[PDB]
Amino acid sequence: DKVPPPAWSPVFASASVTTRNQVAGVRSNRWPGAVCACAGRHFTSMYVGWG
Amino acid sequence: VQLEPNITLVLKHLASCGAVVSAEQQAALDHSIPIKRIEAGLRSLTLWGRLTTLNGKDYLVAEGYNVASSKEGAAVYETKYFYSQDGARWSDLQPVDSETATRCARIKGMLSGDPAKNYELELVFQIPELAVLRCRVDAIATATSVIPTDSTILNAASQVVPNRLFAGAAYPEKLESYQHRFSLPGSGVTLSQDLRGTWAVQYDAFKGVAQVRSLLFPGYFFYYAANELTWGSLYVGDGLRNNDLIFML
Amino acid sequence: PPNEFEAENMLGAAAVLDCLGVGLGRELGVNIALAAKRIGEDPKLAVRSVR
Amino acid sequence: LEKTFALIKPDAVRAGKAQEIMQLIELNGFTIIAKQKLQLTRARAEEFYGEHKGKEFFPKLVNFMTSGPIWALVLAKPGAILAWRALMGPTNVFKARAEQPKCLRALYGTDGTQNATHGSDSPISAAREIKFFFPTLSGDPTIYAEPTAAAEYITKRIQPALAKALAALAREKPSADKFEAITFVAGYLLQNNPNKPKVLM
Amino acid sequence: GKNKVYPLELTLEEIFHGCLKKVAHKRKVLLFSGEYVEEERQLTVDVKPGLPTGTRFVFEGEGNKTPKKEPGPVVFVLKPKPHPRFVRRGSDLVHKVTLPLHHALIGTTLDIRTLDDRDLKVPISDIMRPGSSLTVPGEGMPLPATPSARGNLVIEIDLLFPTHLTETQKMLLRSAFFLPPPTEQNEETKKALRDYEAAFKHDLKGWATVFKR
Repeated sequence: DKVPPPAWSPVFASASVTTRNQVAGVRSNRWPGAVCACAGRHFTSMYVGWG
Repeated sequence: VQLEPNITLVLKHLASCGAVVSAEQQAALDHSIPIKRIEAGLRSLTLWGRLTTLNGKDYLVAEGYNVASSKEGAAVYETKYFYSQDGARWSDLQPVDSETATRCARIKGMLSGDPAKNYELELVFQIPELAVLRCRVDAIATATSVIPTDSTILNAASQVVPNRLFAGAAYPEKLESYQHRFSLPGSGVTLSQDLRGTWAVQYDAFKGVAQVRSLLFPGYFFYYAANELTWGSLYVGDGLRNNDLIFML
Repeated sequence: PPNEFEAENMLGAAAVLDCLGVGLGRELGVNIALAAKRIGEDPKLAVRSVR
Repeated sequence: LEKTFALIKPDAVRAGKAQEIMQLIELNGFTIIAKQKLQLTRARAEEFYGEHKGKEFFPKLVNFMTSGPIWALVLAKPGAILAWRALMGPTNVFKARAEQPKCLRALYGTDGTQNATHGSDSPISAAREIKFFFPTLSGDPTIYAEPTAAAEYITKRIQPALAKALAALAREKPSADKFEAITFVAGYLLQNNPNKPKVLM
Repeated sequence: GKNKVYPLELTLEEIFHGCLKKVAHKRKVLLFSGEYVEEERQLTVDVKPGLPTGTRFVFEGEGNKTPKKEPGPVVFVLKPKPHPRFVRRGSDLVHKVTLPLHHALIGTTLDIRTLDDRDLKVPISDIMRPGSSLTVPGEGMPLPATPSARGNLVIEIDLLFPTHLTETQKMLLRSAFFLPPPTEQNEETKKALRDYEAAFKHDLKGWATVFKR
C-alpha cells in the first residue's frame, strides 16, 4: 500500500461495543510487544517480546 | 499418547512467550470450536494461531483435517483453514492458485482488519487480503509445523495416524526429537536437517517442559511436556519472514 | 435501542471472587456478565436493575 | 451362535431413548454386530413391509415408519431370535404393561403400532432382513454353500450370461495371454447383462 | 424400431451420493383378445455419483410385445427435480443469493448448506460488482469420471439495493464516498471522525447495535 502505517494501533477487550466495564489500550507498531492499557484511573505500560 | 492438542493446555504453557488470547475470546473459543467442528465434517479442529493487524481485530486462525494420507513420499493432510475476528463466528479460507500464490509473497506489510481489502501491484494487479492471509498461513505451516518424532505411524491403506503407544522423546532438548508434520514416519528427517541456527530450544529439565521457538519465523512457539506427554504449538504476531537471519545470529 | 439498567461491575466482581477463592470461577463470570447484559438490554423485558 | 435383526422405531428416537435401549440390549448378553441410523423412504418401507401387503393397518404402519430416522441393528447370541422376542416382550403395549411390566414395550412403547421396537420372527425372515439392510454383512455359510443349491444358483443366474460370454470369446479368440482374455470377458459381462441396463450419455 | 422413453426424476442429493432406484414398467403383450393384457415388471437402475443430466439407461428386451417382432428396448432418461437452493450446470452447482448492498460493499459471510450434510460460510472478498460472482472450489457435484474430484460451487450475486434513503443518510454516504486518503487528512478531520465514531458506537445512546422490536 501507498499509505504508511501509523506507529500506534488500538486494542480492545471485547467484540461488542456495549459491554459495561471493558479495558481498551494501544499497541506500538514500531517496537512490537509494547502495550499501554487504561481502565478508569488505573493505567499501565509494559513491553514483552524481542528487542 | 495424546490424540489432539488442547486449547487450554496450549494457552497455559505458551502464556509466558506472549502467546495469549483475550479472556472473552477464550470463552467464545471454548463454546464455538465444537460448533465449527460439527458444522464442517472435520474430526480434529484446533486453534492454529493469531495474526496481528493494523486494527485491534486480530485474525484468529483455526485448522482442521479429515484425512491424512501418505502421498509421493510425504505425509499430506487435507487441511482446511478458518478465520475469525472474535471467537464466536468463523469463516473459511479458500486456497489460492499459483499465480496469486507468487503475487502474494511480494506484499510485505501488516494486514488490515477488513478482509475485503485489495492490495495493488504491478498494469495493476488487484489482490484480495484473504489471499495474502492464506499465503502467509501456508508459508508458516510449510516452514514450522512441528510435532515430536514417532508421534505418528503408518497403518494399512497408508494413513498417518497417532502412535497410541508413543512413550515420549528421550533427550527433549535436542532438535533430533522433533520433526515436521509432513515428514513420513519412517524417514529420519527432523528439525536438525533444517538450517542450523533457525530453531532455539530451551528445556526446563526439572519441570520437564521443552520450548522450541522459530527464529526464521519469530512468532512461532511449540511446547512439549514430557511427564504428561502433551505437545502443542501456536503462532502469535504477523506472518512476515526474517530474511536476514545471518546478521542477527 | 438497548434498555438502560443498573448493574454492578460484574467483571470486577468475578475478579474479586477469584482472588478470594470462592464463587463460580472467571470463565463462567465472563458468560454471566454477558448474559446479564442480554437480560438488561432487552427493550421488551424492561428492567430497572439486574443482579 | 445365531444373529437376528432389530430396529428401534422413530418413537424411541424422537424421545432420545435410543442409547438407553442399546445399553439395555448389551447388558443382557447381546452383541451389536452392526448398527446404522437411517431414514426410510416410502418405497423402501413398502418393500420392507411386503408380507403385510394390502392389510388394514398397512397405511398407518408405513406412514409411521417413515416419520423419522430409525436405528437398525444386528444382535448376536446363541439364542438370539427367541431371546430378543422374550426381551422385547409381548407385541401389544397395553397387554405388555399388565403381563410383563419390565419389558421394552412397557418401558418405551405407547400405542399398539408405536411399540418402539421391531424384531424378526424366524431365521429365514431374519436372514432376509439382515440382507435387506446390510447387503455386505457376511453370514449363513451352510445353506448357501450346498452342492445342490450351488449348482442351481450357478445354472439359474450366473450361467445364462457366462455361456454367451465364453462363446463370444471363443469366436473372437483374443491373444493367447490370460490377462487380455480375462479383461475382455469381464468387460463383456459388465457391458451386456440381463438385470442391469446400458448407460449412455 | 419403436422405443418407449420415460423420464426418471432424481433429487440432487441422490445424484450427488449415488442412488439405486427400483422402477415399475407396465408392459403390454398382444393376444387374440380385443383388448391387451399387461404386466408390471420391476427394473433396478443404478445411477452413479454425478452422472450428467440426459443419461440414457436402455433395457434391451423390455417393451410391448407384438406377436411377430421381438420387443424393442425401453429407455429411461435421467432428469433432476427442482432444488430449493442449487441448480446444476454441468459439473458444478449454482446458488443464486440475493445480497444487501451494505453486505456487498462492507462485506459479510454468506451461509450455504451443501448437498452433503456440511454447512458452509463463505466470506465476501471484495466489493461485489453487479452481475459478478464468487467461486468456492471443490464444492460442486462429483466428477463422473473420477469419484473423488468435484466441480466448484458458483455463487451468482444479485444485489438488493435499499428502497429508501433519507437526505442525512445520503450526506453520510457522500462523505464516505469522498473521504480523503488517510495521509491527506487534516487534524480537524481526524478529530471529527474520532468524535463521530465514538458517538455512533455509544454503548447506551448510540445506534451501532440495536435490538429488533
